[PDB]
Amino acid sequence: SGFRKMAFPSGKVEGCMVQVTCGTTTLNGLWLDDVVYCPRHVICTSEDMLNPNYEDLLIRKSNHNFLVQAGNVQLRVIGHSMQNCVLKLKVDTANPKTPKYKFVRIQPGQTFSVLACYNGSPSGVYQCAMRPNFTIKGSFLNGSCGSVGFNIDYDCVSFCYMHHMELPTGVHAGTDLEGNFYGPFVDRQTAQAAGTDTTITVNVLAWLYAAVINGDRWFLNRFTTTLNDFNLVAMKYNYEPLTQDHVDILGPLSAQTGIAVLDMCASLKELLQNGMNGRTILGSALLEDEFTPFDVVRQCS
Amino acid sequence: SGFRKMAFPSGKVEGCMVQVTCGTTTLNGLWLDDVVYCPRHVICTSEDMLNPNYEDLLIRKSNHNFLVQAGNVQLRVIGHSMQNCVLKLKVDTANPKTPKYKFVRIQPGQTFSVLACYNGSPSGVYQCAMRPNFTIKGSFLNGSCGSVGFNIDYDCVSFCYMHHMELPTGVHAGTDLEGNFYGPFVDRQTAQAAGTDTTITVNVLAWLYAAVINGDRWFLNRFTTTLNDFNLVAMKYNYEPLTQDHVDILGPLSAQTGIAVLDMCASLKELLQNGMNGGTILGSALLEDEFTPFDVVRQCS
Ligand SMILES: CC(C)CCn1cc2cc(Nc3cc(=O)n(Cc4ncn(C)n4)c(=O)n3Cc3cc(F)c(F)cc3F)c(Cl)cc2n1
Ligand SMILES: CC(C)CCn1cc2cc(Nc3cc(=O)n(Cc4ncn(C)n4)c(=O)n3Cc3cc(F)c(F)cc3F)c(Cl)cc2n1
Repeated sequence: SGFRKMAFPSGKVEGCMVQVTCGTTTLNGLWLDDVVYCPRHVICTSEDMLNPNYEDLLIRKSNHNFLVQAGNVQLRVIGHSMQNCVLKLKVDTANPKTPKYKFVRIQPGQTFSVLACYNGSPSGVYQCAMRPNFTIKGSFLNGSCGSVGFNIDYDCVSFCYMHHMELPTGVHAGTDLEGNFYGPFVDRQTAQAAGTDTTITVNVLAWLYAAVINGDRWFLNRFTTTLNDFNLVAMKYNYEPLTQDHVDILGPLSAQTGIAVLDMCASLKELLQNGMNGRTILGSALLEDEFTPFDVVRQCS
Repeated sequence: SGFRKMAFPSGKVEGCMVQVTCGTTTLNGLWLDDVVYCPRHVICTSEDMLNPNYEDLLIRKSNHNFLVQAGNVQLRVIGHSMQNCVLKLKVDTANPKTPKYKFVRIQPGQTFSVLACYNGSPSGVYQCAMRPNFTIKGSFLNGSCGSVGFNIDYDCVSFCYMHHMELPTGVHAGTDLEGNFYGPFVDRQTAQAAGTDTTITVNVLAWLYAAVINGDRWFLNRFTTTLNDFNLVAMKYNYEPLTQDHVDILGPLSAQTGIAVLDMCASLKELLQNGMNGGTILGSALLEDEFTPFDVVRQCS
């Protein structure tokens, strides 16, 4: 009842955020058990940032070059290593607030909560999707580097994103917690364009079903379509393909509303071809693609 | 595009959420120091909910009738009283997770973060605004009663909202933490309609400032207006009149952009009278009214 972008409660992640400093370079780190994870960019001086050789830079550091602060408490670094684009600092104290967790790599279209932090202090939380072009449309200022994205299932935090940089278009790029970038980006201060982005079809459909559950129904029609014919139109409008697995995941929303998946596809097809002609859906003038089927079911049921 | 609804980190509030049960009637409570605050509706049986005599129902209760639980841990109630529409249950344990806090009563237009909870268990966090008709366009399912809204300013949590009920239109009504309703609503299970809503002028102005900051300024014109003349026009388009306080909270955005508040008012006045004429602001044909001047500075700066 009502429909908004809803994040996971952030408390389990807040207790893990720390500040990491190397020289004067500073950013956010994630403290789990006796390891702090942060972007390896922190080992760069100003001059290093443009074109770093990270293996070279790291070999020139020792443990005592790293200042880790949890609030006003300094954590002594007793080991360091690098895993792809993520620096791992072993410290001499276990974080008592460490939740149950895993590191996962998400797929385009999947959503997650971001805890934006500055100087190791959490500032805000919101929901994001990994775009098909592997950027995120985040809300991040200077100093947000190392902020994390996550999902919570029961008591377990699945970390899926660590923030590195803003691109010239104002979208954002980062890695998983194993230090591999999402997308064709590199951890260097040079201008980087992303590939052309597409709309997340299965998510638009999920959001149309949310609209129906909340009584907003003007866009339904009685056409139907084959999956293939819908996919031909979607592709033409820079929408991702809809797979049979996607059709399957929409099953519960289809059953709840009595609207067959391919009928909702026919509705979306007409929205693409005819536009919304000044009308809104769930208060939006645009087709929203950053709610997954799971997101809709959790917020509606 | 650019701005999104961002919530405060919810951890400081998560540690205060409990469950309160009286018979089978169950909802969420807020545990601060040695007091649990919750909606007094919890003392209603099914047959009471339509037209409760709360003084009568409470006289029949003792401390022993209240089950307060932090997860599955019972907190023993040692005192009880009622202040307006909130029940205050004194318990024998001071919450060690109590943050620095205060209770505040907000005005229409002001935004806050909501921590939606079910059975004392946080489920999600999102931002929303108090509408001029004293409702909120929340996202709440059955069992959300007693969920709270808040702002965090320098490690102090300002609690501003406790959720009570959904109205027939799907919008939401509740009290401050002293148990006084926002708007003309009462805590009984009868259809109550909200008064006709209006657009939050001070927030639309904040959003025009946001647009200017980001270089989108086609709508600035060569005119000005008095506040009174503006207010008279605004009401003709179902926009809220501005208060002196509203003028004052636009001060920082005015200073940052060099655009006088009354000049921006004259700009909005022309938009109201003449329409958008095909143009967009921050990528949208709709003027956003749920971002406060404070929200804009937070996200821009
Ligand atoms: C005395 C100290 C206070 C100050 C010293 N100092 C200056 C610093 C500058 C830094 N650079 C960045 C910080 C930052 O928060 N974001 C995120 C962001 N998001 C939205 N915006 C608008 N910015 C970045 O994009 N960059 C650039 C950047 C990061 C990379 F990881 C990468 F690989 C390449 C890159 F170009 C960092 Cl990481 C540490 C610093 N320390
Ligand atoms: C699980 C059961 C076995 C246990 C029994 N039980 C049945 C209950 C029913 C209850 N009533 C409500 C719960 C609830 O979450 N929301 C919020 C909401 N938001 C969006 N939706 C869709 N619902 C409500 O609006 N009401 C109605 C309501 C609340 C008031 F405080 C008020 F003053 C008047 C009112 F009509 C409560 Cl409070 C406790 C109960 N316990």
